[PDB]
Amino acid sequence: NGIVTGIMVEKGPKEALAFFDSLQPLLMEHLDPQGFSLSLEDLSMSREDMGVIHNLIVREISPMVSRLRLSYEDELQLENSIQKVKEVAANFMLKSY
Amino acid sequence: TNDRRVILYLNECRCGKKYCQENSAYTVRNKLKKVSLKDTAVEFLVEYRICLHGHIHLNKTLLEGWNISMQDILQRCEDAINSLVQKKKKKAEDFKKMNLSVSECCSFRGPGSSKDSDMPCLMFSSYNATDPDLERTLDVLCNTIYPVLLETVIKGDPRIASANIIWNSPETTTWIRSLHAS
Amino acid sequence: VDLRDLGEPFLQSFCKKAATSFFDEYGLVSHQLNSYNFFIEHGLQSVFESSGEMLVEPYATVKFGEVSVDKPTLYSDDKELVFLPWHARLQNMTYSARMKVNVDVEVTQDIPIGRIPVMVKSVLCNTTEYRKGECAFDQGGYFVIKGAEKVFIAQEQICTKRLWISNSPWTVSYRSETKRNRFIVRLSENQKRKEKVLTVYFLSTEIPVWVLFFALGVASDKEAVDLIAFDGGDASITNSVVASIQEADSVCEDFRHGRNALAYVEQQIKGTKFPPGESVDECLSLYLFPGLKSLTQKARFLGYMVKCLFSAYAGKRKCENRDNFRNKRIELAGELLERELRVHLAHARRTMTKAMQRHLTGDGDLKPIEHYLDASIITNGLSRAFSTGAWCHPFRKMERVSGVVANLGRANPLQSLIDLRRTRQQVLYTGRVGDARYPHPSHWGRLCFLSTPDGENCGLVKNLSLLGLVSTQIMEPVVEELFDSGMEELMDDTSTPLSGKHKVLLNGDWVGVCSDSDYFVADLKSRRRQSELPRQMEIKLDKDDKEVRIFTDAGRLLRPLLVVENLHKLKQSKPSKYTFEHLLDQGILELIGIEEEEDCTTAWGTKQLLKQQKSYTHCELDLSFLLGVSCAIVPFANHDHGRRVLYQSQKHCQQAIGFCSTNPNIRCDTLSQQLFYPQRPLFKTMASECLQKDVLFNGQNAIVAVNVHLGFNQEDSIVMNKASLERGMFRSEQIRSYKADVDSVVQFGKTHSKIGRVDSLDDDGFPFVGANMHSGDIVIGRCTESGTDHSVKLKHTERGIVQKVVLSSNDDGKNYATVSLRQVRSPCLGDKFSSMHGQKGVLGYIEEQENFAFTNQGIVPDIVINPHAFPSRQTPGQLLEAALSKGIACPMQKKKGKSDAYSKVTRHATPFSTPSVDDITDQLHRAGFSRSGNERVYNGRTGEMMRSLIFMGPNFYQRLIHMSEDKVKFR
Amino acid sequence: TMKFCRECNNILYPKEDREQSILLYACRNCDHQEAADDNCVYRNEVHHPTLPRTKAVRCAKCQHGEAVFFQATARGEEGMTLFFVCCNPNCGHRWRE
DNA sequence: CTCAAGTATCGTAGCCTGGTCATTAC
DNA sequence: GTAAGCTAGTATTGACGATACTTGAG
RNA sequence: AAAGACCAGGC
Ligand SMILES: [Zn+2]
Ligand SMILES: [Zn+2]
Ligand SMILES: [Zn+2]
Repeated sequence: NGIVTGIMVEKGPKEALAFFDSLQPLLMEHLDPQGFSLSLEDLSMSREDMGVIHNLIVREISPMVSRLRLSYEDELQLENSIQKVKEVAANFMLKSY
Repeated sequence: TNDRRVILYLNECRCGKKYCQENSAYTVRNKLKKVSLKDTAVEFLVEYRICLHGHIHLNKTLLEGWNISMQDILQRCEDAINSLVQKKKKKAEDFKKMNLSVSECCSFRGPGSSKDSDMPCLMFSSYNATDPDLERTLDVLCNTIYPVLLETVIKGDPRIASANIIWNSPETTTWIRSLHAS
Repeated sequence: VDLRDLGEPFLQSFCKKAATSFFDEYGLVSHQLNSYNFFIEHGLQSVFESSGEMLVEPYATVKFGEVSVDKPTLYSDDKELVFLPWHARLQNMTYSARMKVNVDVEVTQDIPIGRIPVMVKSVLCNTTEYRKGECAFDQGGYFVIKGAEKVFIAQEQICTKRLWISNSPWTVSYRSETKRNRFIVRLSENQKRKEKVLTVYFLSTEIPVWVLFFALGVASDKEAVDLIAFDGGDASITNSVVASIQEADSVCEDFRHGRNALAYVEQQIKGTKFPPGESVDECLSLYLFPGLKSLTQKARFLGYMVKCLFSAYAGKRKCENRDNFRNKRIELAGELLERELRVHLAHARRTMTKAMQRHLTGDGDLKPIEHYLDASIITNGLSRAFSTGAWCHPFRKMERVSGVVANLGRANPLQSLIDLRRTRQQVLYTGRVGDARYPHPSHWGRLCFLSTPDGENCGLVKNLSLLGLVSTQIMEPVVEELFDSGMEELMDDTSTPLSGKHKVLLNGDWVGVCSDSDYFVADLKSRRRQSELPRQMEIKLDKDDKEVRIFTDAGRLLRPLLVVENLHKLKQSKPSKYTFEHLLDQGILELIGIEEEEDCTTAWGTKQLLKQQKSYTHCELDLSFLLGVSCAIVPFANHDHGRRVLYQSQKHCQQAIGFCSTNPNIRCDTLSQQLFYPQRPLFKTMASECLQKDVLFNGQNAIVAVNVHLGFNQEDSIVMNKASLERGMFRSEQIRSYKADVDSVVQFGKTHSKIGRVDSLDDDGFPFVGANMHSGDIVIGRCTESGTDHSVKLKHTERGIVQKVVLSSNDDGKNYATVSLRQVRSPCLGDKFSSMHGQKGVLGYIEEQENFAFTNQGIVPDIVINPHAFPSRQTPGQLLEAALSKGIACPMQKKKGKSDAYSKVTRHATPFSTPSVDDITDQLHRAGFSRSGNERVYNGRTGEMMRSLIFMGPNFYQRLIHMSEDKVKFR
Repeated sequence: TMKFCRECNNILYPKEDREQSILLYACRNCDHQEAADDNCVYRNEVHHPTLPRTKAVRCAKCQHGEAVFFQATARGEEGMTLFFVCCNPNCGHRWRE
């Protein structure tokens, strides 16, 4: 985006559009003799990481949720803690290329 | 609901000692928060010994857990009832020579759920109702006086509906402040 | 007896055989046909006799006798011709039967009274007995009204065989049939600071309840508070009863003395608007609690009602919510047709009396009874209500509801199947409802919680589950066979107390007590499992309310379940494929309603849950039978997000192009589409194995790769194969019909000129069969005589070859013509497609075969989709179906080299009992493929080995009815 | 609790006479009086977690660093003090400071 | 002798484009 | 002439804003 | 003609 705004701050009457019109088919023709796909291996978390996810749930999330949900709306600590466990899950799942 | 809400902030560092800002927070919370006589009443027992004498019974434990005594409750009932017989003077002439009394222990103990000793009691009576019948006296003491004596507030201010404490700190950095500090 | 020695695979085989017997015995439309059959056999006579006799006085009395209906016939000549529904479709006629009643008038013959529409495949249909006129794909259950096919949507009402406790003034209410039967007890302040007192709203007259207690015959206040049975304590209850006593004494002066309270309710009833034509004693024997005998029992029932209100007051009882389906009944064709027929029967009688009353004043001069009764009132009213959709309101008089009668769709057989299995909660302003739009846990096993519309009718229209049944009314008396299990009488003294005994209630009416309740219920249930009690009888034991409720009325939702303690009786039997009746008659299966199921521990379908721990009383047949018919057939349907399953099972399967019919020569629909070669899927769910139907699936098995294709499949586009399309994949036929009518002036003719374009027309005004009609031609020539004609022209995009021309006529003198045009389409570059997991898209590029990327055997894809569609839509089941299907169409390479190489093949993917991914990947590994599901491919344009491995496999794809050449418009 | 008339079986109202302290009972349907067994004429029943928790106060017993605090006082000590209690359910111990 | 108020009602509450039907005779 | 037999006669899913009335008391 | 009523696709 910085390169395109450089071209459209100093280059012409249509030069940013000409940049896109030359760039996009080049990128399609680059990717076409390689392919890109996704398999079942990309979607299968391991047994260890799934055990850590279930252990973090049955350790932290479920005894708290039987306390702070009985209180009223101002306790969104639930969302922060489950977001921490979701951060752990995302760090696990971004190992697949 | 949002039109009645107010956010109150606090000062900083009593004598530079640790754990002293939350103490000011509950100091003002304990000054503000409303708890009433019906929050402590359990039973209403009319007695015969002029003739009919009401016994508002209490709970001993929640008086101590909120630091209330009984002379406090006598004062906070008497000022409010004299204001309500002074403010808006019509159909409120039942408090002409009505009587109040207080005791830590009464042990009258009507038929069911006894506490046997130091069940705190706010006795009340009437003297203007010189009635030839008991059945209209029971009507006035159980359908006019006992309603207005339950909604009397004893600790806190009568106008504040709620005053709760929020830690804020929502990593929004003073969501309704603009330039105070870091 | 242990069930472990029976084994798990034996129990799975029995579950499949039992569900197959269910579908053989009942089908999928039994709930429509049973209701219509009950209305014809019983409910018609009940209407015509419950209407009552009448006498016109300016005397002449009339009485209705028995009612007969005969089969639908045609009187075209004076011959009686058999009338079939396809005749009614092609002649634009209504398919109906004649009703006769025999009247008796005195101041006696048989009079025809109307025509009632006939449901196809019912007891009046002439197709009940490869007949001429039938399709093989068809079941009954629809109506042919003015040539068009219509269906009933089932209507949900509240159950009025129980008490309803509100909380807005703290009400408790009794309802019944008659509007003069409503009885309300309210707990409120009719006014300082009054104590809450009890009031009765009977016959639009507020009465204190203590006055009604002493009017019904009670003698003392102590036995009146014995009749209420306070259960002690609760000073609010004592305060309310002494306030109601000393308020009763403040209205009548000594009501307790003889007939003072009864005289009070005389003068309180009689002073109302429109007082009833009765004294109070006959008013009490008529309009107070019908079904009870003595006034003693009515005092006892009033005490029970007040006890229920006081128990709800103290928080020991819950208020009724109308989203729990144990408080609801379902109305189908009999319940709606009875209500509609009562209105027009009253309208017939009303214009009969004011027509007779002139000629009766006018001497006898009385005619035969066929003159004074017009038969077209009933006939026109029923057909108008069918052809407009406006039924009658359930309880408002003179009003009309609108969501009752729908059109039958025939795009594929699955759309017709799911249009016949719907249920509706009608609401006032759509857009402000409570939890009506949501699944409730009392839907389990009886309504599908996954499939529903998404427009305004989201959640308000439901679909029946697969094994779901609607009960019907039991006509035999059942109350006298309750005494044989340990039930005793309700005595008449109002002085004896009944503590410890449980009350029994038959359809809401208190009929007795029972001392031991955990023997009464278990003996009634044992006598039901041996076929001497009716099979649709619901028994509910209620420990907290101390009550036994029994239901035998119509409109309850039932489902079958295994009975565990009778389950050992299979071993000793023979495993020949069963009837459902034989399994019911041995107590292995039971039909169970919503309220009885609250007393049931049901194992979750899985026999491994049942046989690893025996703390259960029942077990499911399969968990996937919790879903409707279009949702139970979806592979891995519990692996996708719920909006996607909703898209597949409510929208996309009704729009797929597949099978249409097996007799298209007599079907003049507006549009009919059909594939050239329809296929079935490779996988096998439990519902598809049990129903044994192929027309549930409409599409092809396409080989799908997940790959980028030069940027041509972005934003949910797909790329297809040119050579696969030329060999006939997704090739479609389409037939459109163009209709016109004349009176029997304008007529059919050649129009004598070329004002439009007339080339293919004959003298009659219709083309020849096999003509090639073009846009701008004249398809039907309606030559108005001596010119100025009104012909029908094809529009700017309407083409085709003439398939047939049909000429029909009516019975009232009207001619019809229909011309059908045939088109053949292969997919073009904006046609719409979708998988079975809610991934819809448009075709964006057609690629040549030799440009596609290929595998080491030469397999090229048929469809290429983009890999950006999977991390964002949450439909992982599409990858698991394709990996399963590839494993079951491949040859097993026989690394073992044994005989049974194809014995252990996994092919089910049933919802809620799917195979695990280790089984799917082991199946792919035994076939010689990588476990991850991808494989090396060579580039088609250059020949180089591509660096990325590509996911490939067969998916069942569907071609939807939204085509690109029909969306082109220009103003 | 109410009591009924002995000979008519109806509700008895208190009709304590003028000249004598008897606290009688009477019937509004018959003529029958009786001195009361009990001297209570009206017994009535009435009545027919929103307190702040800390973030970062460690426990000397456990590893939990959340211990819910409140200002209370004792029966001989005038004036209030802050009391802690550790939030884990197996802990349940209260202490000043 | 009028504000407020405690009801007493009114009336709109998703909206827009498509295609379709079926429209009381008295 | 249809008013929607008379039809109930309050006796069953909506729920808020928005405007309009019968009190006490300075 | 005009409105009702239905269905579909979007927002
Ligand atoms: Zn006392
Ligand atoms: Zn008496
Ligand atoms: Zn900690």
